[PDB]
Amino acid sequence: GWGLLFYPNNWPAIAAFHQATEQHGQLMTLADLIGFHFVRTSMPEYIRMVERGTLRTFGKDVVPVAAFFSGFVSMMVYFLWWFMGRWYSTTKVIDTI
Amino acid sequence: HGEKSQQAFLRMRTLNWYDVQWSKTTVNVNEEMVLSGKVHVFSAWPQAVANPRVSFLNAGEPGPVLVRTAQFIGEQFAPRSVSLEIGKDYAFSINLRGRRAGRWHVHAQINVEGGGPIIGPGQWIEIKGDMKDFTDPVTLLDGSTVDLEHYGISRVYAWHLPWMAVGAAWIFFWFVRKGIITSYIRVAEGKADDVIGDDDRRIGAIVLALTILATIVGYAVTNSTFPRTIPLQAGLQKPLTPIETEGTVGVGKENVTTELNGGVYKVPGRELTINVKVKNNTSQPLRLGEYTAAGLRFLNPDVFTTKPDFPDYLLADRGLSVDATPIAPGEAKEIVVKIQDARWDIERLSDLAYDTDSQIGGLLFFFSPDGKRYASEIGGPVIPKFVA
Amino acid sequence: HGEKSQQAFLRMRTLNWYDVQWSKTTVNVNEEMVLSGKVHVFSAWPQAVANPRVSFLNAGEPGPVLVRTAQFIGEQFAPRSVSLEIGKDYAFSINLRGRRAGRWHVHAQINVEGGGPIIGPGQWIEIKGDMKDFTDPVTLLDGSTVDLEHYGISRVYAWHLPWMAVGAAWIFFWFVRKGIITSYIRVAEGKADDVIGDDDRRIGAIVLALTILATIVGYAVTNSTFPRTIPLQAGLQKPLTPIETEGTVGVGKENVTTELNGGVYKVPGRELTINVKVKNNTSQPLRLGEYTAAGLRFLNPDVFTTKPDFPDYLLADRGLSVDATPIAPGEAKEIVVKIQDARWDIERLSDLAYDTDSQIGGLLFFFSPDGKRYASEIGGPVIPKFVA
Amino acid sequence: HGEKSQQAFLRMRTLNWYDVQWSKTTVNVNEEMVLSGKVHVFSAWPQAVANPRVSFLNAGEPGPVLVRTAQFIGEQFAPRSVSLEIGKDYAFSINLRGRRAGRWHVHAQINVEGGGPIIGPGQWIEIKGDMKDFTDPVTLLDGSTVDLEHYGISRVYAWHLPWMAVGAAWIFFWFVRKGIITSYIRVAEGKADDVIGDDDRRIGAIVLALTILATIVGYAVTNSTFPRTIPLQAGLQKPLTPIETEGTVGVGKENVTTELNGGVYKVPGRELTINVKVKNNTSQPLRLGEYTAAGLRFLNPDVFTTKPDFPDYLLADRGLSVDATPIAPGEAKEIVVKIQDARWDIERLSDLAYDTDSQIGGLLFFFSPDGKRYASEIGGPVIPKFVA
Ligand SMILES: CCCCCC(=O)OC[C@H](COP(=O)(O)OCC[N+](C)(C)C)OC(=O)CCCCC
Ligand SMILES: CCCCCC(=O)OC[C@H](COP(=O)(O)OCC[N+](C)(C)C)OC(=O)CCCCC
Ligand SMILES: CCCCCCCCCC
Ligand SMILES: CCCCCCCCCC
Ligand SMILES: [Cu+2]
Ligand SMILES: [Cu+2]
Ligand SMILES: [Cu+2]
Repeated sequence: GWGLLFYPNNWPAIAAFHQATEQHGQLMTLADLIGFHFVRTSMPEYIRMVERGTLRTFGKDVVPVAAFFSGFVSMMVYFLWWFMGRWYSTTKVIDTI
Repeated sequence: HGEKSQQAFLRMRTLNWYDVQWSKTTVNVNEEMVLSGKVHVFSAWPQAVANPRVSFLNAGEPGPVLVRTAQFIGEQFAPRSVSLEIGKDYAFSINLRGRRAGRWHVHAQINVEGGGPIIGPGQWIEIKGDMKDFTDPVTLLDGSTVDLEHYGISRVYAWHLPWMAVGAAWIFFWFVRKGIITSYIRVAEGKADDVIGDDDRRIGAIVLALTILATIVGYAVTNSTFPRTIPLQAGLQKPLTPIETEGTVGVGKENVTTELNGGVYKVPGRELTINVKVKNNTSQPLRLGEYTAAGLRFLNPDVFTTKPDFPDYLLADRGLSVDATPIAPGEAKEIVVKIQDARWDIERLSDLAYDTDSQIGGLLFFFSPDGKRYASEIGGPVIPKFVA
Repeated sequence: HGEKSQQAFLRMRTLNWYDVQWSKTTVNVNEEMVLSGKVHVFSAWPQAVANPRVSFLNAGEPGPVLVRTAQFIGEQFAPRSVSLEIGKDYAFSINLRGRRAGRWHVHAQINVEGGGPIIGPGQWIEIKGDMKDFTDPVTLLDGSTVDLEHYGISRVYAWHLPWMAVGAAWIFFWFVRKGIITSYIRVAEGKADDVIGDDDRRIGAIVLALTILATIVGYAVTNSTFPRTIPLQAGLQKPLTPIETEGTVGVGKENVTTELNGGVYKVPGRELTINVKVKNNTSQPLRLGEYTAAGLRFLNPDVFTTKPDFPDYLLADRGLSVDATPIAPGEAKEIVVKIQDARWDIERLSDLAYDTDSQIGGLLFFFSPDGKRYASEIGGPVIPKFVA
Repeated sequence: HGEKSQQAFLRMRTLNWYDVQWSKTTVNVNEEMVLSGKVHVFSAWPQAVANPRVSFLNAGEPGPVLVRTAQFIGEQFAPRSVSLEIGKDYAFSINLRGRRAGRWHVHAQINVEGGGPIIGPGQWIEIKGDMKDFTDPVTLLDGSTVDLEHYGISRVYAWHLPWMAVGAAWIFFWFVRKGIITSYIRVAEGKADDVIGDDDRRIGAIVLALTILATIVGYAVTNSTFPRTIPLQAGLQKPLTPIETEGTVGVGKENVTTELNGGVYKVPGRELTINVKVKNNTSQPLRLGEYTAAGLRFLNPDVFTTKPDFPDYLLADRGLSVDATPIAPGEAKEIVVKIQDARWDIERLSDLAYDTDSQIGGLLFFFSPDGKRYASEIGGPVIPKFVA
């Protein structure tokens, strides 16, 4: 649920920026326009590492697929980091360092 | 503004900026200024810098002091990454808009995917007015107009701050109901069951149900508003159309073709005695008038009688030694060019000795008796002259 | 058959299929049918899909219901991967052979190495007969003829099944000689030496010697048979030869050159009002007659008087609005094209709003007063029209 | 010298060496010999070998028996990596200098970044003299001349050996002051404090201060000497200029264009009956006279009346069967070429059956009634003939 609840609980804050706008005969989102307007020096467009399309995505399920994927990869990470937090809670005292 | 620290041979052998102009030097808030120019992609693209096959046009400025309303390169609107072909020339133009009062140094900049930033000429822009008077504004597909300076921030606050408050309230509730030391001692004394046990679990489940309800209600409510949204638009653009006039080295039946046959740069110093084999190839008597290395316009004093309008830190009106002799037409001869100006050392191009490839690059500009200008790409190894 | 789920802009901006034909709709077992056509590689190849530099021609069918006896692309026999150059047109042909009785939807398909499958037009093929009557057959280098449906299976069984039986016998021998519970208890009671100890090791070494002997004997025996074998033949093929007639956009002195200047697609709906700047460039009065997006043949009702022979699910005889006015020759004018058909929504091309790049692509076909056809590649951004 | 073990189809379909010459067969110490030639990059570059976009020209010899003073390829001095474009022809020349007395087999070699070494023709070079008489020498920028055979070695010794001696002295000092067994027992008996404790730490700190002082003094002293140094010069060179005469397959208005239509190589044997479709395209009656596969010059006995001066292990004066009929001009006809020589099997080109791609490659040379030579690239699949 930590993964499946990420997008739904973030949608209220980012939906307003996904409204479509027309810029010089081209479709652009409000978020894309905001990023394009307020110039960042060392942040080109090509590095965005976002969903740029793919030939075996089957439409209308990109977000459900991603949310589930983060859902169970979290279980591995949750397990590892729970035990890492256990280790960081150690009271062991070593004789010499 | 940090182009001085970049390596010299990479600066002069990746992009050759020319015809760079700033529409206005002093601008007001909400007033539009256009930064345009042409860029030549060096034929001998360095191995260190990746191919310009994926690149982005940008305005080099200290933050969003000027809002970019639109930018074009290769006769295309380019809000996303574009492809630059090696050896071609491209025309770019950026429509800026004043946002922050002050004096800012605004550069023309292109970023290569595997190379990094390439900084072109920069000019000081004076901006007058107040920040609070700034409005973009932009229009939506439905026809409504919004102000990107303030739009959407209220909704983001109204969704984020209440949840942070809820989390803080949850933490403080569990901290005051059960103390830290008290609950730790309780757990350590074996009884880690009277520290947390229903009715505590009932409070937890009530909180979870309310949170899920708010998330579902919030998701549904924000779906009634903005019922038609689109995903982020991303991806490399279609191939650009290079410049074809006149030339624009590499285009047209009439063009100068130059080849470097050795050079000498005084280290430390400011001289660059380069031997250039000029084939002129064209029809009108041509005389060398300008050498743009990394944007630095070294203009030949004779041809360039009037000093042009260009940022002083790059405009060097002392690109001396051409031949004082029109070379064209049809004649292939070797001329000696003696680039010498303090800017060559200021912009720190004299640091070519520190680089791992002692090679120069840039554009050579030849002019007719009339105003016709012919561009030629020059580049090759040069030899340092170690002065004591 | 799953091309509907693929993203629209990737489908219409990677490969543009045209002239796709199926030799026979109804075929018998062991009867040959040929699926041929031409494919155009879009000039603005998307960044999402890797370069078609490594690609494979394939027949899209539900399993080997039709056996592929040979396939050609670019005037080359192509059983291995081939290279497709961006912007070129290639002719392909696949020689299929009926194997399984039924009604199958057979597509033309090309797979890109880093992109995946690209599915072309598909046609229903009726296959009559029985599976057991199917024989390929193929001929060896020595001249002998074998039937690939059954060849080699007997040898594989005769080598694999006896070894599985031997392994099962070994397991059961050690399981009955020493029990599981019995040997576990014996080992746990310290005496893990009377559970396994020579003569047990002698039986093990006899088994190993026999196994090695059988492997050596089996290897030598299967070397007497098939004494001359070759390694698997693999590797990218030599570059293909594109189409040169007539055109075949991009070839010949006579060609139409179109450029999109904005478009509107109703979401949800089926319309696509695209403004096309047509330069006609050719010699005979040309009139738009067809628009193949992802194989969907949207034919202009006027020019295409007779509805052609093409899978109904793609053949839309309602590509309306050209101008009802021959544009050629020499004239460059802007025409308004109104693509509208239910197939545009059935094939989920209307789902372009869901994609991360609202851009269309495809081929525009113009026709002379006679039957001469001129192809032009169209593509660019379009703007969705959100309707109730 | 190990080119025999390389795969045949990779050898014959990557680089086609021709016009390879050695200036001198017998050379003295400190005497210069030039190894030059031309290389053709096969159009159908194999997928197994990476692109020749990054490649290095080298002299294949058993160690530095011959010192390379300079090498050129593509009309460029090439001490660093260069780019080879697929389908082009390049001229190379290496200036060698005798260093070690003996008889050495010196090859021409080009290395591809992702492919590895490609070995060209090799010739036996006899070197007379003594090693101790060898001097390069080279000149510095300041004008001083040094001998690279011995320069800098004394300084390297004088800096390295004393530090190794210091380390050995430190180890022996601590080993004799405290024994190994003695200190181990002392540490194990709890008292690991009287084994190391000031004044021991004082000695350690004195050693460290002296070492730091020597490093700083050594660094400063070696900065007074050689006050002007440069970093290592590295990087891919500018694009090369291919050959344009005459042709040089792929260049000029006059050229032969050949296409393989099947071949048969006897395994085991030495024959290669290849069916070649020759279009001659040129103006003078042309007759096939030579086939360079992997450097192996299979010369047609008729045209090549005089056997030339090429390494015997590659020079096969039995490239029989052309047609004994001048084919040019304007006529496109199919000729049968029967390559047969023991060298085809000695050089393990007959091992093409072992390769994963039974495909041949190389260059076909046609000659006029006069000495004019026209080159054509031949390549394609061949079928092995399994004989007893
Ligand atoms: C439900 C799986 C429990 C795995 C932990 C366990 O049984 O102990 C094994 C080992 C040794 O733990 P030990 O010293 O026995 O301490 C017991 C206390 N816990 C259970 C917190 C490790 O614990 C770890 O270091 C974590 C291994 C899994 C993540 C990589
Ligand atoms: C988790 C409970 C609250 C959200 C319930 C809902 O209707 O959202 C599911 C819906 C499922 O996606 P779908 O309707 O297929 O596509 C909508 C895509 N967006 C959100 C970008 C418009 O939206 C999501 O993508 C959120 C992540 C998955 C949570 C189960
Ligand atoms: C369980 C119902 C699935 C609805 C269509 C597919 C959505 C993506 C889920 C992985
Ligand atoms: C960052 C975690 C490293 C391990 C912590 C100490 C482990 C104690 C083992 C008892
Ligand atoms: Cu600056
Ligand atoms: Cu189908
Ligand atoms: Cu050798």
